[PDB]
Amino acid sequence: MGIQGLAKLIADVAPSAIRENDIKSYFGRKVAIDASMSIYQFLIAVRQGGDVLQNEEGETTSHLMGMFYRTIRMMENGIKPVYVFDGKPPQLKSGELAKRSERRAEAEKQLQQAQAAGAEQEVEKFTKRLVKVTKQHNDECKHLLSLMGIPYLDAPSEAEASCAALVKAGKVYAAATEDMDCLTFGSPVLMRHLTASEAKKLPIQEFHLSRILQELGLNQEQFVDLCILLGSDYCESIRGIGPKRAVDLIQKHKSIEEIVRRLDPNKYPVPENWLHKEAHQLFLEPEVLDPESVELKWSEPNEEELIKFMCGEKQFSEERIRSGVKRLSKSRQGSTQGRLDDFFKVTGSLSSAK
Amino acid sequence: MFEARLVQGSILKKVLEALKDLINEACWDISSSGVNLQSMDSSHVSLVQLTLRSEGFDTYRCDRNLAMGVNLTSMSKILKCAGNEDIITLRAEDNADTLALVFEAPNQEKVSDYEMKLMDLDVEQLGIPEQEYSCVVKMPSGEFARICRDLSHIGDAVVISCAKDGVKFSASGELGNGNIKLSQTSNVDKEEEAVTIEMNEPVQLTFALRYLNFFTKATPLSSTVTLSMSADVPLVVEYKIADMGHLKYYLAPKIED
Amino acid sequence: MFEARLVQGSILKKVLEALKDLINEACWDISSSGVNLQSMDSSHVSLVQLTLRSEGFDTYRCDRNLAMGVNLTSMSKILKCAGNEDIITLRAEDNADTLALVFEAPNQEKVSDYEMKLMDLDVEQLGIPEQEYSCVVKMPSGEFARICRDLSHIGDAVVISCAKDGVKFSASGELGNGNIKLSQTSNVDKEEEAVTIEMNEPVQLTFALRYLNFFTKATPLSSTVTLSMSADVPLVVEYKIADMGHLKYYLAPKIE
Amino acid sequence: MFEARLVQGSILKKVLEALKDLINEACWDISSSGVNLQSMDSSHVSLVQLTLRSEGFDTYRCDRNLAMGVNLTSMSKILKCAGNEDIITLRAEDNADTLALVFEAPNQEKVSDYEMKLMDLDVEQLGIPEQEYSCVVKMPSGEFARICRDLSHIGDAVVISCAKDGVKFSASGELGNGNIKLSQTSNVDKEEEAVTIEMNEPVQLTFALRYLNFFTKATPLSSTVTLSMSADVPLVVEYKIADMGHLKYYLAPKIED
Amino acid sequence: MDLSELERDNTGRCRLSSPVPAVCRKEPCVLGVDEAGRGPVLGPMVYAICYCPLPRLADLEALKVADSKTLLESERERLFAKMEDTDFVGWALDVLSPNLISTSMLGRVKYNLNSLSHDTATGLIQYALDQGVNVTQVFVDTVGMPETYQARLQQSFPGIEVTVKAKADALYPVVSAASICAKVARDQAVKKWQFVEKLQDLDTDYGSGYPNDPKTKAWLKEHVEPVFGFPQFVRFSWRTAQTILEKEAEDVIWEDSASENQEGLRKITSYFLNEGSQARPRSSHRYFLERGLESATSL
Amino acid sequence: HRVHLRSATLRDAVPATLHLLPCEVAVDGPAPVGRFFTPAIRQGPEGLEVSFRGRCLRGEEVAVPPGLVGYVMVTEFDRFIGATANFSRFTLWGLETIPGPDAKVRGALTWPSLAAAIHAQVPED
Amino acid sequence: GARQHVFLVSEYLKDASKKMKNGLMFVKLVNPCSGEGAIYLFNMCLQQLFEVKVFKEKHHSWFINQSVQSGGLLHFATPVDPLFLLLHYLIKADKEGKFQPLDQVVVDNVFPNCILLLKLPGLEKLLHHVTKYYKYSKEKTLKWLEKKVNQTVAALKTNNVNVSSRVEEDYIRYAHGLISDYIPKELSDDLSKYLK
DNA sequence: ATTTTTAATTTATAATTATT
DNA sequence: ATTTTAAAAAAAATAATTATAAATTAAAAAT
DNA sequence: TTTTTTTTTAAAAT
Repeated sequence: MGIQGLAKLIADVAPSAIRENDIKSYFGRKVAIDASMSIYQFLIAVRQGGDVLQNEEGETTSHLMGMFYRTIRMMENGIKPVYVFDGKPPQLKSGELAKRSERRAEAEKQLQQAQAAGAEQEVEKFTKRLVKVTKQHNDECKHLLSLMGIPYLDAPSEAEASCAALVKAGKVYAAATEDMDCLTFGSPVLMRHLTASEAKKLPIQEFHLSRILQELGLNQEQFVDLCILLGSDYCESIRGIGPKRAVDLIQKHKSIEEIVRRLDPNKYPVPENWLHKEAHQLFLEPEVLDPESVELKWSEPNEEELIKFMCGEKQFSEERIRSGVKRLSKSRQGSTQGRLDDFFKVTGSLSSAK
Repeated sequence: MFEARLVQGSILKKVLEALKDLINEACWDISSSGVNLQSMDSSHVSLVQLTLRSEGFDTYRCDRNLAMGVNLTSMSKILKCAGNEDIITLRAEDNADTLALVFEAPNQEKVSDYEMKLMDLDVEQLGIPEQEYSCVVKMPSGEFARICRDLSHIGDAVVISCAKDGVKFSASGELGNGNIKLSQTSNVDKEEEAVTIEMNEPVQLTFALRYLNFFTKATPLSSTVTLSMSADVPLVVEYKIADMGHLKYYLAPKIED
Repeated sequence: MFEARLVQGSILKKVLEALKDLINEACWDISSSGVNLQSMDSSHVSLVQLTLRSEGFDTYRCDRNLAMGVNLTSMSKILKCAGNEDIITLRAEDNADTLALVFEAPNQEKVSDYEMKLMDLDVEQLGIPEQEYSCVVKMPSGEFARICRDLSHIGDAVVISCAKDGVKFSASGELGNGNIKLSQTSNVDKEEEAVTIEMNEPVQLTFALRYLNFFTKATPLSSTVTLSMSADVPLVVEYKIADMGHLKYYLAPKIE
Repeated sequence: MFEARLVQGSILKKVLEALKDLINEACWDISSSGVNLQSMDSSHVSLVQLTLRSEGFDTYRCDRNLAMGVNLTSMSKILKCAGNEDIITLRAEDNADTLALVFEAPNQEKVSDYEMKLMDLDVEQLGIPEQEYSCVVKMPSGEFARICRDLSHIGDAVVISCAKDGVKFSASGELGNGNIKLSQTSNVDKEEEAVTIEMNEPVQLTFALRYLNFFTKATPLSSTVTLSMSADVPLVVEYKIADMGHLKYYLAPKIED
Repeated sequence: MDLSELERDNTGRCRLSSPVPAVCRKEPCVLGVDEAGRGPVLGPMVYAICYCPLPRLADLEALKVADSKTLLESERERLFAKMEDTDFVGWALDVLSPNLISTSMLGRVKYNLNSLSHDTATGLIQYALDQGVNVTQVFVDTVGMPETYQARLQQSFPGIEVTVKAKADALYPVVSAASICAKVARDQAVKKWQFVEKLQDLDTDYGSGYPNDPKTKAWLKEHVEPVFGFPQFVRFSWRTAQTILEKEAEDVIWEDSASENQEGLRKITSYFLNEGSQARPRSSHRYFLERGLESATSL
Repeated sequence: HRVHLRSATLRDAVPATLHLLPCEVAVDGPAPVGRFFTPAIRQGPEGLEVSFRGRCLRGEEVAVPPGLVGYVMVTEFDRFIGATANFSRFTLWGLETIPGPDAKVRGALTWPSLAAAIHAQVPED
Repeated sequence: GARQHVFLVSEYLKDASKKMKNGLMFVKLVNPCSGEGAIYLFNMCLQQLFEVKVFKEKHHSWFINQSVQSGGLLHFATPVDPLFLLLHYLIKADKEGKFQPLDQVVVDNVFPNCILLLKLPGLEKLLHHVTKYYKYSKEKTLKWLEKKVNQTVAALKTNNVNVSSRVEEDYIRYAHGLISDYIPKELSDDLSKYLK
């Protein structure tokens, strides 16, 4: 699911694309972020003893708190986020949906088996795996992003595809998603492990497609044939193709049709009803939303209805949320630095690499 | 095999004392007409244009267009090994990991050679254009170094305004506004302590101060500095050496919201 | 409204170099008969007196009795902007708590303005007694700062006394008890290195040392300083800066 | 009754400021020809001695011998009080547990009667041979100190070499390599600049940079320096003084298999 | 499983351990020390040594011990009951009472938690050598940068190799084994705690111990007293504790620099508001000055 | 003011034990000190060991000689005044040290030995 | 409740109540050297004046049982020879240079308990060694001090006082100050002559 | 005026439970 | 000798709490 | 009804 080992492939054979930067190096920078898999991050991460963090109304107050404090963590450093929400899943995701429903079913059967067993850490693990995101998490966090004024988008097909759409038009600088296919979707600059904590102090891995297409020596279609050859969530993968031999195979034949024209069918068969062409068309051209159709503005977060909803419906502390929105407002007041690359073109220039 | 000699030795020591606190690694690009170094820092806040023309060299030579990716801090530390009057002589090679820096005595009682590793680099070459600037302010670099060095202690962001009478340096913070009105001194014809402003459009743009302490560290290169400002353009800080070449420093302005 | 422009305010630069390490927040006594300063230090050991008469300025405007609440470390960093030969004007609003320093170039090449924020601090003035002191010593400031650094190198115990063979700035320490001996009266006609002693009663008492190093940050103010020693009183250290103003420092002794 | 008065103890205050970072505790000796030292450092790597001739002292009267147990940081803080022209004097008894020092004035105004406490230490004097050396190098000491400070920041090791044509200061750090030629400038006849290098056999040893930085701290008491080495012997850095004794500084060579 | 030595004496250091097995008396084993008690403002401070033979390191890795930072207390108790049964898994701990660490770090010498941590570590590995447990590898995940820590432990102990790093509970088995032994030992010490002093209307259930816990904060604000502050169970040098001692309890300053910092005395508040204080020798002879005798004034 | 001393409070009082703090406190009056200080006494390797506000307290009883019996006194134009307790044993405490011969209170013990000597009446010749 | 005090007194205080119901009483009279109020205790059953001296030393306090007491106030109720307080009023009464009976010798309005100083037998026995008619003699009082200083030469020999200033011929300098706490500076300044 | 040579500052790791 | 499908599996934040530091921070101090 | 990363022991073929 996703792309298997693409970050492992860049770490192995093409390490010039990785820029291990710190979080403070984007002072005044506009970036699109996948929201729903961060909600998955805050449903598997914000768990106390296996019990999910809830209020007295019985609603999940975990992810609202977690990604509200994520917005505070980005904005207090000086980064304006852009959030996109995955809506309609694409029609090629049927096998991934079948595998997801199968692992849901065996995880819930394991949940009742461990509940009959009486253990507790297995209950913690299976409740970490089982809890999924419906529309309640999505529209509650959409109301939350309306409640601070940082803009939020509804992606028609894929969230990272909408990130690729708003970065190809230059509305944002990057896509900050730990799922790799937005590089294959067309987003130049990926940010990896941006959802790591402030106290974890993990540096942020940057992935530029300029260095990827330079060091791999490929165009967009050859790189996405490489990433389908490692394996996509929509289609299947060929049994018996690795990372490095697929890199050599794209460097040899440059297209999956010529690859299966010059492979061994007696040893390496394709799956039945193999649809790499329409998957290739979908990764080149997904159904995205227009970046120019929406205007970008990061308004002042209104406070009184924020604290009214957040303390009545969700029953939180007054001081923490009030200090958080005060930090958001004074960070918006004092993070007004402008970047120098906006007024120039870009061109690579190497040294005598010997 | 690139070999270069130069008469006034300490100009390289002063400019690499400037580059060391801002640029940690740089690519030394050899051209036909001189040495060029267009670098841009690790946080995308600055840009440095080192035009080191071949007219200022003693015996300049150029086989091909070399580009040495150089970690600049340790080699700046060993360029500091030369004295204030020591003659700087360069030697290089194409297929080599070492750059040779020859340091010799002015009375030639001592001739020394230093080498270092050149860890190879990849630099994004953001091409600077040529454009009209609304407020071209030629103004003393000792005075500019004074103003930025003591506006460091008042806050974080200076706002630079200008008019026909002079130029404004207004830095704010928790400790009030340090608004400095430098008078345009067109009455006196001094070479060093002269403030001349080209009057095209009165611009009001705001800048950084800690980063300005990282730029303004080389007032003994040129005693005067050309400040070129226009509307929402990057800054031009010109450190003109009269025959070595024109050194240019670039800062993006702070945006408003 | 304030209009207080001095010909050379490197005197102001030197007094705020001499105050920014001892006192953080203090009070400037604003009155129509000059500029006075009166504030205890961080632990009620030393009081300040900069009795600066306003005759040195070009003019002097004082509309009402301003209770000035100023912190001196940050506004000393503000005053460090000015040059050694710079022209310095002090300006403050009549009803606002904001002080606006003005710096002006010698050859009229710049006009430099520092608006800076302030808050209303407490004002606690105290009176002053005067007695015929036991030992009044005229002895120059630079060698005084040198020997206070020298006795600070010894330890944390110094004793001051006078006798008929001269003053001794005797310092005791774990390194060893050391003496600094000067003449009773100097025959040197050069006034920057002349030491003379007026004596009424020889007595020995023990002082602190970090406060002495705080006192000797007024070294480039004046060439000579007159120190008057008496018992059961704080010390009087009269840094006389020509005729425009004088600086005084107090130090109650140690208990033995 | 041990006394030592000098008109100008500039050499004394310079070497006693310099040795504060070499030896933490260095017991002196009272000799007939002056003061004597033979002390090892805390890591037992570097050796130093002090020998001052008793000619130029005003009142140097020696009664008997006693091992002066001397803390060198006490010498640093007690000869830090001496100024540009403070006239030093030493005063001690036969079995005084302390040592008094007097610093009078040229105009007889100030007298600094300071006293230091003595700490009792075990005394050992290693046997040091005196012979003829393989290479004797005479060069300015200020030039030696600044180029030692130069080639010490380039790494951690130094290779000493000399010949009849020149003297090689080779040092290969992890950043790079740096080598210094010295030319024989005996045609130029100055006090310190009269470089006279006599040679018998070209020998090569390795030594330590940071302890040489400790050794070069006693520079401006003597503007000249003699260097002297042989095979597998300690290098003798000679800060000889033309009127007041000599300072010979020892360091054992490293081994490289 | 021994805990009664904690019950009979919980003021100084107390030793709770397991006996040396037969195979660990001959084989050069491995060593592991980690932390519990450096965190909270309540409870004791537990360092533990686990020990196991060199071929059994893969068995210890297959015992599922290394994930012992995101656990629950009942699961901690059953895994503790799992590793106490086998003969090759033995634990030895020197628990440090809050009395011991508070009397350590509040003397004349401003003693340090990391310094007392390495002193307890050195005494622990010396007692582990002196018990007949032969070891060669020492794996401690102590707090701080570990290179000078390794140099100090190698200078103290040259015969046994000391290998210390940072965040080593997820990397070495015996480190996380000692961590979970110290954690279950801390929870055993605080969930079955008895005091030294006598009390009335007492509550043993106080909270988890950590200062941001609400039950611990409520207990910490309801058992505060003006004259003594707290019993022996509570640390007396921590910022929440120092905050509520300076708030609720009375002003207690000591003969050393206990937030007073008086050298020379004689403030000018007693020199200008009062014109002349009396210079009478109230200690007229040096006997009363050297023995602190003053004449009586009033009742 | 004249303060009469009641003579009935001398005989009926009860022996107890007293402890001396090596620092000062801001409170005078009632305090549960036998609840905490008394049961935390540990007979360690160097006498009596106890902790108060985290400071280690090493101390011991200082032997008050006979001819010196301690009295504990409560305050109360003539006036009365009235005691509550008597003793002979008091416990010095030093902060993580035994004070010993350097104690100003152990040196104060010998002043009634001086006061039995400085105030002896000289007989006639 | 209120402030609370700790004494250290002999057991001879206990058995002086069988005659008088309230025969002990805590009063303030003149200091024997400075001349101010100090806390004394007087008897007429056993009839000895007791001086109370406090242990007022910095940073000490008392754990009174089930209570607290700050200040470290240890009070030393010790017997005192009354002749110092007698000679203060005799040198006050010698200023007009006349004989004066004891009813109008010890007169003070600040300390109103001067009625207590006239009821002591052996008053003339003490007054014979230092001086009906009563006139103060300085020279006979300076004969009485060698019977007190040299008595304490032997007495502090038993007390084993380290009388050295490096902190017989040294006890004389040390007993110079011991009586000087109980006599004024006009009476002890000439004792350097009288120690020869 | 730089460049030491320090000390006394401002934010840094390693932990814990909860944060609800 | 390597290369690697596949099975499994671990598995994921975050402001608050504190002690303990670590390069940073003006500043003496000497060129 | 809507997300996938990370090693790793692992069997197994170029």
